[PDB]
Amino acid sequence: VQLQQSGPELVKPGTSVKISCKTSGYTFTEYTIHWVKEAGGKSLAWIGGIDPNSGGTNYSPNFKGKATLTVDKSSSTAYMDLRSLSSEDSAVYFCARIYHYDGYFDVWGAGTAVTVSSAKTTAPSVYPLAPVCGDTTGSSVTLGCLVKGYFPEPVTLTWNSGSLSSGVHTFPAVLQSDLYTLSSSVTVTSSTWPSQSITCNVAHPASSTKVDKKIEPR
Amino acid sequence: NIVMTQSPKSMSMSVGERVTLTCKASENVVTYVSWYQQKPEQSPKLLIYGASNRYTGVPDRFTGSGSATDFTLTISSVQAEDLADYHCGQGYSYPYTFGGGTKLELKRADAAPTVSIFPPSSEQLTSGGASVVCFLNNFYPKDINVKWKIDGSERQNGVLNSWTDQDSKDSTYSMSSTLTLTKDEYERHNSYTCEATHKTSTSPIVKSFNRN
Repeated sequence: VQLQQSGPELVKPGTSVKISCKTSGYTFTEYTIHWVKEAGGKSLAWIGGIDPNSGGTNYSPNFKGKATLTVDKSSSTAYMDLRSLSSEDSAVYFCARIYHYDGYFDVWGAGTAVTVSSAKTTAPSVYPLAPVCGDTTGSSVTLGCLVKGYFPEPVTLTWNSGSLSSGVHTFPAVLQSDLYTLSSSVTVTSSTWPSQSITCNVAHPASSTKVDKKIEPR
Repeated sequence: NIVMTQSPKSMSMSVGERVTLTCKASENVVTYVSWYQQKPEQSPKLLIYGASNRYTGVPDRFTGSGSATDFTLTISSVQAEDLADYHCGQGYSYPYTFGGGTKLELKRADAAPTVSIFPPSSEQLTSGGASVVCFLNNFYPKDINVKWKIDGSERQNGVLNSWTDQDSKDSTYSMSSTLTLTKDEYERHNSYTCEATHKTSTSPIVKSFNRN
């Protein structure tokens, strides 16, 4: 059983956005599909559910007239339209299946991040952070990658294409003056680097950016 | 609107300790209460349904109990990987509702930050900017403060800090601090220093470099 949610959205205040939840691995008409909001640094808030077989809906009173749930039976897909959007609506939206009439959410989608903002999409600059110049004498070495001046979220960082994952710390993006900055550190043994190659790989899908910066010694 | 009141708001428990979470319904919801675990950057996942039924794949250490208005989740011996936000919900009657969540932190022995400092990349300098970055890695507790110094004088403006989520294996935190200057500012001064103040030392844990 999979609930596959559509990708992240940047939308301007006052507009609407329609997000999807494509289901598979079961008979779509046999279970109600629900939607749940989670703003950053908050609890879960139920929006509503729809029975795809009957079309019957139930809404939270706080989302009456803000959310509209539909289905497309032919593509086993559920949709939620959110209207008259404001920054209060900036959140991750999960779809989730209720197990029959037993009132528990057994399968969840990965969520869809909706950002509501007037700010303009901007590509990041990606900078390799090699250690301070000169002889290092420690058993380990730490490298970094700085991803500065982008909008909206998200970006994805790895290091060598995800094959280097232990010893990595990727710091949550911080927003300042309509632009995000994010950084990542990676710590390896000193016999690994610079003798073996290490790249930062950054993608920012919103601006069609895909950059690889190899970390070179100063 | 059935209100689910969840306690505590947050807690900090050592590996091996018994953890208790409660959820109080404002009216009778019989047994239609579930608990969800939400690790950082993930969706909620079902742990307990029907008040007391462990879902498939859920380890034995999680048990739910309760009925009518009182519900409890217990982790008999908490493990490092159990850090998460935990959520209760009722699906007795519409509208369906959730408690306010419990942020479970792992308590561990104090660990000092290991600090690394990074001068601006030649790439960024070519572009007219200059960011100096300091990583403060793998410390506990989370409380930490950073001070930037340029040629011995404190610099407060242009600093952006960010903390990771607690690590699921070693239960530490890490923090990034970035001082952003103009290129002209950066090429003017020589010594750049970040100073971390943390519980593990009565003196600042420092790192610096000379541009020249």
